[PDB]
Amino acid sequence: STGSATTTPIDSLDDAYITPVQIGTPAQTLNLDFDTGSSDLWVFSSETTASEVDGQTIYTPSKSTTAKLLSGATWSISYGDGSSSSGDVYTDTVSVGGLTVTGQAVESAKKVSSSFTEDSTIDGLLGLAFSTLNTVSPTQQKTFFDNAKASLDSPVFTADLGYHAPGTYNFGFIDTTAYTGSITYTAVSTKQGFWEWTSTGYAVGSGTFKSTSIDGIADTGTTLLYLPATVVSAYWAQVSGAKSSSSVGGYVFPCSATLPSFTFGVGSARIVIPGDYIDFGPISTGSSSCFGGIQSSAGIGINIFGDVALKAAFVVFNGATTPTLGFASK
Repeated sequence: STGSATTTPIDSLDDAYITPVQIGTPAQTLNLDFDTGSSDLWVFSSETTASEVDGQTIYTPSKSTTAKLLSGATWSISYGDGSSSSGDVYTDTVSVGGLTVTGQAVESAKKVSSSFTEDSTIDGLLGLAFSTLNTVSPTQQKTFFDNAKASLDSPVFTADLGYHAPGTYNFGFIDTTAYTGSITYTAVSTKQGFWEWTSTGYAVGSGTFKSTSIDGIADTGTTLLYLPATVVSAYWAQVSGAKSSSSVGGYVFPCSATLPSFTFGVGSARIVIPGDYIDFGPISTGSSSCFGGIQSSAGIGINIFGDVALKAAFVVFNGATTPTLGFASK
């Protein structure tokens, strides 16, 4: 079996991408944020504190003939940005782009933090990291991808994110029309539950490539690119007037500047991020200070190849017994 679904940016800055997902019988369609940095599938629902729902589409298990309460199971999750949610658990049928899993754990939110309430375009998250990070207790649950693996033609999914435009998540096959050149595969470590890999170096603009190992994670759920302070300082040093701002919490630059590209290494291959991808616009409406798309990971503890990096490539998440990550230009 295979599945294929279109993913669409939620706003003009590509702050996140939503993908339609069918839950229950008859189908209830919710727009979920596919997140390779977590492993919970959770949704706004009829059980969510009404105070904390502001325009989201909610899942109503009582209207699904295939929904079943997973008795005694609870979940609770906090993300790197300090947001959080918790609730109870149903199993139900879940389909993504024609690919159907029966008995998928659907985590129903009773409480959500303010960030989620404020974002009216995101009805929940679909986690695609490794199932060891799933927060359901006392019985840990498997991700959608792990449940689908048996039935997939090939145990892979691919992320083809667009720059200010729709893209595609595919399950079970590699679309050889979607990329140019060859795919470079690199080893993954599962020790922390993430799609963790080692980049082989970087270059700023047309400068010379610096060979140095950068351990990081491929995270579709994180907007920006977070790298070590040395690398990030080297990038912003090339932008006239760019500075790190404590009040804003990161590097900002004059909106009048043109940004250099950023290259990262995958084995012997090179992925180039166009400078325009790094512009996240004015810090406030009408400001001449713009927010940068490359930021320091020093306050985080892990380097994150988020959407800014991943949208520049065709990315293969290979969940074979020895997992690997593949990158190709497009």
